[PDB]
Amino acid sequence: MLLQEMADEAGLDL
Amino acid sequence: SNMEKHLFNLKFAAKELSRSAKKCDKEEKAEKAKIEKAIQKGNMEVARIHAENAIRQKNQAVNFLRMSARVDAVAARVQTAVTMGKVTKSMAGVVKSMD
Amino acid sequence: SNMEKHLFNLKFAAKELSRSAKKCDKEEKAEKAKIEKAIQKGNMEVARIHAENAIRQKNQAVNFLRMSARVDAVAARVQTAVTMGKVTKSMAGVVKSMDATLKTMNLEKISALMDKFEHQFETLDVQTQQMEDTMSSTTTLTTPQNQVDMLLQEMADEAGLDL
Amino acid sequence: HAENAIRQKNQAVNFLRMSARVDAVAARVQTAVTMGKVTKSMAGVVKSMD
Amino acid sequence: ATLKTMNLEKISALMDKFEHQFETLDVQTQQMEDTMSSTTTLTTPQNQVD
Repeated sequence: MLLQEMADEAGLDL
Repeated sequence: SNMEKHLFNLKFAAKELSRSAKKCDKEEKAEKAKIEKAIQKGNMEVARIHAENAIRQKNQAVNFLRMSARVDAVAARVQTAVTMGKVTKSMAGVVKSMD
Repeated sequence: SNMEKHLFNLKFAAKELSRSAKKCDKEEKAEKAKIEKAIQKGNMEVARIHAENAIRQKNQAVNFLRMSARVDAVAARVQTAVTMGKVTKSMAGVVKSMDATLKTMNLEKISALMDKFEHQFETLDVQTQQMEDTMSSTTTLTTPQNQVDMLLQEMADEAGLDL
Repeated sequence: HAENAIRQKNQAVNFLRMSARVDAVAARVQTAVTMGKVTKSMAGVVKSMD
Repeated sequence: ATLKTMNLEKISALMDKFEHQFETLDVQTQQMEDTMSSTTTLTTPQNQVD
């Protein structure tokens, strides 16, 4: 969840 | 009295827990920052590591908050008891005088 | 305590790991730079070498980060334990003090004091009622009710109210 | 923090109740003391008038 | 060393104590409340307060 959140914040996908 | 020393001890403990929670929070913020700075460069493992660190810090902050709250409740009960004791003293004096 | 010395040791270790990771990162940047500067001149092997170096530095940085994180978790658990110990100390002190207090004071004393207070206040209320009755019986001639009623009506009309 | 606030409110209420009761008691005591002064003055007046 | 010094049975005993002492204290406070409320009844009618 945190990774998804921070990736959305930065603007990238994993 | 032992009551006063223990009250001081409890206040110190509560302040220490608050400060520890604050440190954990600052550390969480710093870790999240570093996560951003690392992912911006293409680091997954560093991100995972810092995220684990932040989770640990959050859990520990929560635990410290719970413990601090419980200690605060206890200290409050103690203050209540001490006040009641002062009251009982005053009342016994009044009893003597009025008798 | 050994706890404090070990905490200092752990903090030193974490800082050292962070600094080592920083050094590895700077070295990776420098190696990538040199790779660029060499390839710009037509060097393959130098590029391969520096790339291997950068990979090594990255792997080592990652390992240091993992180890540092684990050490941080351990240190955090230790701090938790120490705080809990302080708490246990304070609580044991409170136990001693409160046991002392409960041994000194009890509830039967409170009940006796309150029953007394009730009886004394009842006697005082009786005395005050007696005083009221006596002092009212004494003062009866020099305050008729008709004069008081007339004055009250007069002053209420003056003020502008009714009773 | 909400639990803390509730505790503080409850404790404030209890302190207010206890303070009010103590105030009532002190007021009764002042009444008694004033009545005692009055009784003294009155006994003096009794002596003098007798 | 710490675990050899301190154990869990001590913690449980301390907490059981704390519970009993706080229960006794709650009882004492309830008794005080009841007594001090029984004393203060005449000089606060409910109609006047309402």
